[PDB]
Amino acid sequence: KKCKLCLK
Amino acid sequence: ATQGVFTLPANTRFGVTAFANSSGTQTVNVLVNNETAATFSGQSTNNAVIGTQVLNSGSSGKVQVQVSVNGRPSDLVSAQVILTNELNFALVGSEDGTDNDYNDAVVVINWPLG
Amino acid sequence: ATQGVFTLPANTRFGVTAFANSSGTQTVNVLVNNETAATFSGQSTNNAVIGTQVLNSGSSGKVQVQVSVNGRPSDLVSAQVILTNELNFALVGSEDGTDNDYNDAVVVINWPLG
Amino acid sequence: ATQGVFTLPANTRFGVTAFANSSGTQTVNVLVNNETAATFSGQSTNNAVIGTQVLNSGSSGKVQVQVSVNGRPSDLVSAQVILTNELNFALVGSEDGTDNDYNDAVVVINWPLG
Amino acid sequence: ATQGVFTLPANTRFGVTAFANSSGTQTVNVLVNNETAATFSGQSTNNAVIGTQVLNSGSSGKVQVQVSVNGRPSDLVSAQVILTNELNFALVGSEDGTDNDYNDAVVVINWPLG
Ligand SMILES: *C(=O)C[C@@H]1O[C@@H](C)[C@@H](O)[C@@H](O)[C@@H]1O
Ligand SMILES: [Ca+2]
Ligand SMILES: [Ca+2]
Ligand SMILES: [Ca+2]
Ligand SMILES: [Ca+2]
Ligand SMILES: [Ca+2]
Ligand SMILES: [Ca+2]
Ligand SMILES: [Ca+2]
Ligand SMILES: [Ca+2]
Repeated sequence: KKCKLCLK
Repeated sequence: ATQGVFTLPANTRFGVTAFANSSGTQTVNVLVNNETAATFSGQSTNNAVIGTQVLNSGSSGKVQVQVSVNGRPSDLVSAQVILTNELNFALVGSEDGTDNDYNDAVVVINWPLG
Repeated sequence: ATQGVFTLPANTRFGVTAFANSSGTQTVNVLVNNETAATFSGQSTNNAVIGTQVLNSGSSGKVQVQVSVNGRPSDLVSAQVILTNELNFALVGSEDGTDNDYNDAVVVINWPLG
Repeated sequence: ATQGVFTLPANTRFGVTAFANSSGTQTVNVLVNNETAATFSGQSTNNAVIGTQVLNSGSSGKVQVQVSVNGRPSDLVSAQVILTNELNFALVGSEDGTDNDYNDAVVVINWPLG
Repeated sequence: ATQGVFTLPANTRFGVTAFANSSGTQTVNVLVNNETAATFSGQSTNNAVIGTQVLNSGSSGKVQVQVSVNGRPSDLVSAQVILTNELNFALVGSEDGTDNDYNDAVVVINWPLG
């Protein structure tokens, strides 16, 4: 989600 | 030898783009300054772009790529190529199985941008 | 020397992907056996993927990348690099102006796929 | 209601062009007579033309546009417009997220050609 | 009636793309705030992209398309269509002769971008 650091 | 680690010029924007060629879902982690900066994930057997991102190389310039499938890290091959002393490519291939085509996740880092 | 022309193994699928880093609109043409097989157009100064596609090298295996801005051919730089004797990259850089950064249109061809 | 499905005159050449306006990589598939006839892909937030192609509507004239982002289908809006009873546009917009701008992939079909 | 003139939201980025379907060389002028902001020229009988660009609607938002073929003004048809109250198309067709197909230069303006 953001932690992770999921990016497109 | 260590693979998937590149020293870029510090505080420089670069692009990172990952393609998938495997029946297993690819997870690509891009680290800058030894910290996760971007994470891609997707599945394709047709070279689909599972992620593309512009990042900053930070104060150290150290960029590292990791690839894993279902928690299992893939074996990496990598190299850097520079054209006309200006255009830089940092190339990564990865292998998650036994056929050794090393295209299961392909990661291209390019700089400078703009 | 001639730039942007690559001999691939015949009848092989390959990916081709174009990035844009210029204020001018980039037009990227991928020819297979001297016939246009893919066209990407777009303007970006942030490494946008103005196109990615999977093509077949055909019976000739001849692949050519052309880049033009406002109808004027850009100057090209290119090379091929092979990792662990299996993973192939064909790389193309292009310059549309006077800064000589050669990232105005960046094309990456990779094979094998699947 | 169904969106992205258009009945063209049979056996007529038509153009199809895809634009991208999203951080996610767009995948546009064009089906003629329920068979995949073209596939465009790219990532841009600046309206890059990730694909353009001339297709034939075939004996059925049925053309369908599909858009997906890393495997997830986008929600589609569509309509057809005819100017001076001769010039046809088949328009498609798509949303891949939550902001509802419906420009993430924009597909324009136009006919007749030549 | 006046054709090819559209009032966009002020200070809004929009894409403009032109296709050609005529043996005559098409000249497309895109005016913003009554000043020429882009000019495309090219010749195709196969719907080829002769130009694409991102522009800003400016303080007035007034965008005008003009098409000429070797000094001869083309007659224009145009309309604007809004899908799901968000996605905008400004469509222009042009006729340079007598066959009344109005595809000789096709211009598609779309917004918003990003
Ligand atoms: C993901 O970030 C959502 C996405 O990308 C934004 C840049 C904007 O284009 C938005 O519309 C798109 O859905
Ligand atoms: Ca493998
Ligand atoms: Ca593989
Ligand atoms: Ca340059
Ligand atoms: Ca540049
Ligand atoms: Ca959106
Ligand atoms: Ca968008
Ligand atoms: Ca005509
Ligand atoms: Ca015509």
